[PDB]
Amino acid sequence: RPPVFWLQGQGCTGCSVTLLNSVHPSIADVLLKVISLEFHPTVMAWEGEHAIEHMRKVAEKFKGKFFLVIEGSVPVEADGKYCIIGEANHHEISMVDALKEFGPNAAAVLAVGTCAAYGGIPAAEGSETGATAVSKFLGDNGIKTPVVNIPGCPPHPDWIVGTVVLALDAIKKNGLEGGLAEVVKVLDSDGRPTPFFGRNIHENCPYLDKYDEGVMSATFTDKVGCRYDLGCKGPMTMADCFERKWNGGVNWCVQNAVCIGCVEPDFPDGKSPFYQA
Amino acid sequence: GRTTIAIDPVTRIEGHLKAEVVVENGKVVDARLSGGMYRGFETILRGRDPRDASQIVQRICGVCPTAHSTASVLALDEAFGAKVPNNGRITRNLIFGANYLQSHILHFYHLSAQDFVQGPDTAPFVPRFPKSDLRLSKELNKAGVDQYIEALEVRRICHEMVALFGGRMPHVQGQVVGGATEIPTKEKLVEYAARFKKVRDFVEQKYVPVVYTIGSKYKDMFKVGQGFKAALCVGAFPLDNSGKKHLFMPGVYAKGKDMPFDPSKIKEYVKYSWFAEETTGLNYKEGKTIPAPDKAGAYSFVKAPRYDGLSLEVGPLARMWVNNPELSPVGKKLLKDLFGISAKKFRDLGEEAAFSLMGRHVARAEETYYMLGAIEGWLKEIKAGEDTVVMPAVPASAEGTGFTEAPRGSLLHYVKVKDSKIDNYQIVSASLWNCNPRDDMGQRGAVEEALIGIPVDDIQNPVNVARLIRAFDPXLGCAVH
Ligand code: SF4
Ligand code: SF4
Ligand code: FCO
Ligand SMILES: [Cl-]
Ligand SMILES: [Fe+2]
Ligand code: NI
Repeated sequence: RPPVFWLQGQGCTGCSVTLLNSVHPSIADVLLKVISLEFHPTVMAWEGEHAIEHMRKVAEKFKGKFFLVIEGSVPVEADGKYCIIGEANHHEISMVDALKEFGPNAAAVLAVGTCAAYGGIPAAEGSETGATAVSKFLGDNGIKTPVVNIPGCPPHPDWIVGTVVLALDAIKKNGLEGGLAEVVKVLDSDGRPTPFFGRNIHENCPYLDKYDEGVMSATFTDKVGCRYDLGCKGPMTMADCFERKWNGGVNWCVQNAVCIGCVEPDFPDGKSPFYQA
Repeated sequence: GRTTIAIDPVTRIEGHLKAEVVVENGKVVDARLSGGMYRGFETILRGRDPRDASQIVQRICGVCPTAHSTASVLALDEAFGAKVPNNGRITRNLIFGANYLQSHILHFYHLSAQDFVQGPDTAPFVPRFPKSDLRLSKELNKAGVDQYIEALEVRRICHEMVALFGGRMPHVQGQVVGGATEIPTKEKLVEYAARFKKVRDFVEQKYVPVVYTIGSKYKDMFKVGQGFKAALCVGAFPLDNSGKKHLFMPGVYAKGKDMPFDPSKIKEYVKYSWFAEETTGLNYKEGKTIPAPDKAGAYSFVKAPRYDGLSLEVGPLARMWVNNPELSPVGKKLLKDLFGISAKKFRDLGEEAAFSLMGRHVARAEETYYMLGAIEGWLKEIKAGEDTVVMPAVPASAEGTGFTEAPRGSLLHYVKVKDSKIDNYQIVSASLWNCNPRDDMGQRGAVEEALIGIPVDDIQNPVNVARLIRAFDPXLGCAVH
């Protein structure tokens, strides 16, 4: 069981909560048989320098073989001081330090959530912390470890468990190396798996006919017309929400209100204002 | 003599927290809390269409996003002059009330229960302190494990309930200025009620009884963690359309005395916080957020809010203490059977036992029970098919404040609108009240002060430190924003 360390930078813990909503039949097996979730500050038993020391001991024993889940962006301003994730040996560990320490020795990095993937809200207009996407930070620092983006704010849990499963199958068929090669074969130019983000919401939207007809809802509660005039970002968004829906299939953003393009690299600025065309 | 202990990360809370305490003769004699991560939502929100706020502010915190959504739309409703239809007010309560249930269940089992319950020999349940002070019988420990697992299903079902009129969760689409985006239909009300029934069953039969029962094996924990014994509630869950009566009525309690809540008495101090010194002591209506991460002496990205100069705590305890409702029937029975106490209303337990480490876990369990009755009330009140939203134009100039109670305590959002854009946006959140550093006058924050006196008779296994913190259910994403 390869270890997984789940590091949170500038996140809102929403990527951990969304995962806790999973109904994927594989999820318990993943966590109980496939990998070992050795470090996760929200849920793990131990704390502080003890938790950090444990992570470091496991990292050493499994150098080259462990996986990093990163949630949240990495702020580079003010020498990394806008995100301190722990302390050990009387030394504060910034998110900047943690990525430079663990980044090089991981087998791969999953950047979960639009923050980690692309900058997301902490990087948007008016921010001041140098919040940076995982892949850009690692590249800027000459760390060549492969990164897969699983974006969304938050992602659907099936996008997270789904990517682990397709990664697990690729490695079982071909090893760590052949395995990883096969997974790039299914990533788009934004580093995200085409199984979940390969299709456009609008082209597959049940209100597409209304859109083509020019019939637009004038109030959120009119569920008959297209949501375009209310601000729907479906036309510019690539996700499978239209099919799997959210929270055990009970609803989704377009039925309920509007799509805000939460999975897209320009979220939120390129998707704003949210409530105008 | 004196030992300093720094714990960073404090785990099994939301977000980035460091606690540093000094221990002398087996007790905490000083404490400092540091929120270590900053994003700066108050500045990121500047210049946007004000309607975008009710989406942006949710990413402050993925555990309590509906509290931020609610506070934001209430602020926007005021600023826009929008009259939320009766049915929209009730729908909002259904969306938000469902996450109170998720959030308290999450907190007790998935954050807190490992403080008292030993998990099995698999990560992330091991390794842990060699002397973890885990005192439960094999049977009660096994019930603890069994219920943590069941709770994983229950909390997920809560989020299903949220999503029914909410769109998805985390980060609801269903609340906007003017009300709620989707009219509850008969079918979907059947679906919400069916899930609510399974949650209700769990809270009544499993959750409230386990908190008392585990509590009964840790009676010493009712004797520590009092701090200032001062509380704030700002009101929440409007119960009619005229802003008068609320499920949780506002009030302040301090030094044995009840007084009204007047939001003009709130000031945020920054001497010990990483913000520019000239921004200290401002009410939220004049609030400024200018980060100063190199400032000498500071130790946190959390500002220090004071009420009329008082350091106050918030959360289920504060709400239940201020309001003093009837204890639940399970609590009444279990207090008698396991503690030898006959009580009828919350304050019957006494200030000392209520404002303690384990008292705060009991207040959360009780409040969860209290929330079932409110939700059942809303399920009766709601009308399938009745409009839930109005579509107001964005004003050129306005201001609004939304006050509510997040699962962790008092929350408010203030917005100033100018040239039809956000000119100022200020947030005073729950964990900002609890997990804040010293103010300009050197008075400690509520959790900092509640740490004083906490027993640490073994410096190598200092378990009670994070236990005290976890009883407040901190989320530092909320505290710092
Ligand atoms: S604009 Fe939105 S609601 Fe309209 S057809 Fe496209 S995806 Fe569907
Ligand atoms: S429908 Fe749009 S906003 Fe909603 S989760 Fe999917 S991509 Fe994100
Ligand atoms: N609950 C909650 Fe979040 C916090 N602290 C808010 O407000
Ligand atoms: Cl909430
Ligand atoms: Fe604030
Ligand atoms: Ni929160």
